Amino acid sequence: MEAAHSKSTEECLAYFGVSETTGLTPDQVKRHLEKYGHNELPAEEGKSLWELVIEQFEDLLVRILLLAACISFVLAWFEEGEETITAFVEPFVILLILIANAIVGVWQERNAENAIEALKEYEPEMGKVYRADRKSVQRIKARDIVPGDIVEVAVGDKVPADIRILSIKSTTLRVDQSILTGESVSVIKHTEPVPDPRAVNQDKKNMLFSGTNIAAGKALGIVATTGVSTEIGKIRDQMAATEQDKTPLQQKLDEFGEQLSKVISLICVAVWLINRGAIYYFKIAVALAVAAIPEGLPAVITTCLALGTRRMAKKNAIVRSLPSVETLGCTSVICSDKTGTLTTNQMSVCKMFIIDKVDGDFCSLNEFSITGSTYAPEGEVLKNDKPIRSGQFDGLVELATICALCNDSSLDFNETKGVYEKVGEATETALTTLVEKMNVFNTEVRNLSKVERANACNSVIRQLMKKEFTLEFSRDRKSMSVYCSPAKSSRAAVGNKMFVKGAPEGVIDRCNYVRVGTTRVPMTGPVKEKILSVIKEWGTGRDTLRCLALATRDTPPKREEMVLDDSSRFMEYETDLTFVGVVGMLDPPRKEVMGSIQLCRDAGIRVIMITGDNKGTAIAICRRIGIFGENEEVADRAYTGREFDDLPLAEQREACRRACCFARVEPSHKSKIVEYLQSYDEITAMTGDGVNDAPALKKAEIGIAMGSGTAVAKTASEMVLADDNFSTIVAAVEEGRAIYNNMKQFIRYLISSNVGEVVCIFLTAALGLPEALIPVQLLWVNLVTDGLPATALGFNPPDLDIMDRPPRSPKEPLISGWLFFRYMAIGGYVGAATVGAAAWWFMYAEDGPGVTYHQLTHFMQCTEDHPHFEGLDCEIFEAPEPMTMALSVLVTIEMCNALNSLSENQSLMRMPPWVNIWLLGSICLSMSLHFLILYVDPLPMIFKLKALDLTQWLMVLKISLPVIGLDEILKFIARNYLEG
Ligand SMILES: CC(=O)C1=C(O)N2[C@H](C1=O)[C@H]1c3c[nH]c4cccc(c34)C[C@H]1C2(C)C
Ligand SMILES: [Mg+2]
Ligand code: NA
Repeated sequence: MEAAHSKSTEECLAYFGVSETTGLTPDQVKRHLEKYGHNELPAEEGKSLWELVIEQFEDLLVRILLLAACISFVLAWFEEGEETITAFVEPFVILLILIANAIVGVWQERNAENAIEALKEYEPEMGKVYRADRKSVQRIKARDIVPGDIVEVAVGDKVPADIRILSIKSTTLRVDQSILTGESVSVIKHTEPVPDPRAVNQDKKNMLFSGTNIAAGKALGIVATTGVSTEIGKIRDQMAATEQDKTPLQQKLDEFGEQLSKVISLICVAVWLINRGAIYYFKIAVALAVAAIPEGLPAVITTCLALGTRRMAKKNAIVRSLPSVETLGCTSVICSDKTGTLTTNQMSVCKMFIIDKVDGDFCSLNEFSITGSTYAPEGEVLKNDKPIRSGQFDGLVELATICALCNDSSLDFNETKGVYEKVGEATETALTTLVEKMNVFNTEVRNLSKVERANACNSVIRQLMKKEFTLEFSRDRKSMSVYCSPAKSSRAAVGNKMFVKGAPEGVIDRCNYVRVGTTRVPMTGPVKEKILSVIKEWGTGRDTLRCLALATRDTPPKREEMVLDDSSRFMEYETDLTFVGVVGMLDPPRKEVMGSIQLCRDAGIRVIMITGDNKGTAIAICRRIGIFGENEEVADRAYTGREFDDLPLAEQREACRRACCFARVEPSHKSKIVEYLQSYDEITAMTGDGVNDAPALKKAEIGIAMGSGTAVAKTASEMVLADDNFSTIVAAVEEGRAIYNNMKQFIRYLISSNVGEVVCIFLTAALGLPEALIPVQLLWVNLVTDGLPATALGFNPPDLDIMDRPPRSPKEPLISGWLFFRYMAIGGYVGAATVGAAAWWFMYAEDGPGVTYHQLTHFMQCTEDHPHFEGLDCEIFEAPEPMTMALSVLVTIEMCNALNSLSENQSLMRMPPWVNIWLLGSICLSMSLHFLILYVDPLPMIFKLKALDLTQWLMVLKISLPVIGLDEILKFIARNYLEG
């Protein structure tokens, strides 16, 4: 049944044709079970590290290396009757590299624990129904509940399905809807229809929502919807939105990988358009692929990311997904939940007042303030910002007495967590904490164990008066009371009191006196007017507190005369009251939240509050934390979920750009707001702690959960602030930007090597030259000998002005303009210095001089034309030395390039090459690995190399060194005649 909240109880009963007193027949159940299915959310699996690996080869860049590996495997099989001992190394290294990258890519996006499994934790396994075949309440599996049957819920129950309330059997039914609202405050349900067909969960006080729980009361209802058609079902559908997405940097990478693939298959149409019977293509096409691809990038990327995570862990931020450690770096909008995120989610009494003195039209109040933002009994009472003893004011003694006695909650020290927690409602525990701070009888608490300290002062008060019974809360009275007698008195004794608490208006009207110290005087208009004026100010400004009036009936009726089983009589028992005091409470901001907001603003980041709580307290908090100015007007800048649902699509979309405060919202509203923000192509984050935050946390580019929040929120996030420090979000942005800067410079360095290896192989094929470099070599170059210095570049002490500019545009490309022209040209000098030396050992070299008129081009004719312009041998092109001189030049050039990459524009004259010790130590590790291929006996075979002379290396150290000057020329023109 749709819109059950908008219908009446009989209308709902009619709709399914059941009686409140027999329920469905097993016939009706079978039919409904068939038509609607079972009462449960479908599980979401999460794929396996098989088809996750399969999805690794799913992109074009590695689709190239897999195709190439097969062609390389064909080349390794059809080997001549020569070096067949280890010619398969080429294809088998590539194939290992692919699987090695495949495993590295999956592992960084970790965590097998499911968000939906955590969500089904809110499904009860058992439910309670009245069905036709039995008189007594049946207890069946919750998954067998069907729309239409009569369900019963009571104290401590998880609600089994979305239910329309039929009759409430207690004086009140109190509900905890925090999974839909993020607020623990118990909600007071009724049975009257809620006409508005677009009412929001908070407005549907005649409904029970599945997965929520019963704080107090007993109720009977009819099931409206089950399974996936519930409010928690909506949350679930948005968790299954596994529409495979990636971070803004990964997309830039994927796009860069797609631009790089349209280079390889563009040089193949270039190579082909220069000229069995074609083994020359499938030999050099493989060399083109291996060359262009900077394989090992993942390794050096992963590492950069890995050290960011590990660095972030020391700041108490746990990054559940490696790439996300950078995301906040380029975030323009941070959406944030309020309760438990921006605030502590610990209701606190921050102000209170009693009457000072009364005189005709003059009335003055003793106002006090109370510090402490937690449930811990630590804090102090101040008058005019100076400390006082609460026990000196008799009115505060009664204030505490009322708060301690008119209370069904208490405080508990959790020894495993080392913190104080509530037991019962937050608003009542605030009263418990208040009473322990006040300590109005000067009980000695300094030396109590923390567990005894929790309720010490409340216990003292409980020793003085015996609570005989509570006139529980009722809707028509908006207040509650407790009937108490002086302990150590007889049933008959006078001195009984009623202690009342409730909504200021109603309570105050039922007062005929005001307490002054231990005296009492008539309530008058001027006195009432004074009281009401401060209650009004306290609950509307930037205070906007929640105020309770506290009163006592000095002469309550005799127990006997009071009829307890009839609550409509409770109001009149609570009359002829004496006003005592007011308390004002709010759930307070975390102390570091304000600072964090300002620093984000300074980094050009927007902060938006999206909360299930109410607009008035949403706005007040926004002012406290700096999202709004204290006096700034916000009519068009703050909205409720329902106001938002009234705006047409375009207006809603614009609202997300204009507004900063969204209140009384539903889980879907949060993801909708994030969705809109993303339609302006803004990189947006979400911060939260509740189940109601999950949808939004998932849809964001990065979801950030609070350490002390819910498991659902945590499993939907990529980052958890274990200690609940909002400051860490600022530090996260800094680290995130440092990461992007690192990648920006080590991609330049590696691709520089890559473009050089491409041009080299484009010349040893268009100039018909002898094989300059081989695939087998390049794989060791790009993964091991180039990877190390690239990984060493990540040990850069970050820029000191990285947090002062705004976030980079999403459309801003990794490398473009001058940087392309830069590495593109360096990739040309390398592509000609490796070709040069490989040809130079064949000409101007004494250890094998060929025809020095460029007649090296013809290697086509060895035994084919030996009587031609020859002079000597045949097996001299496949010599190790040309490849050795080509390799050693490639390697040595990049070692300078590594020293060149220490700065983007500052010269090595102005920035010493001994800044990074990890880089220098990496060049040694590169060298001692490069010379390890030469001297170590079994290695020089596969990589076909041989060590050189003192002069041989001196020609290397003369064709590589003048790369510094080439880059220096690019540095001068950039820093001067370009910009700056
Ligand atoms: C099998 C496997 O998991 C993978 C790989 O083995 N890789 C990456 C890759 O995803 C490849 C890649 C995708 N997009 C880009 C952009 C830039 C560079 C690269 C890539 C290198 C590719 C490689 C080989 C590192
Ligand atoms: Mg919250
Ligand atoms: Na996401």
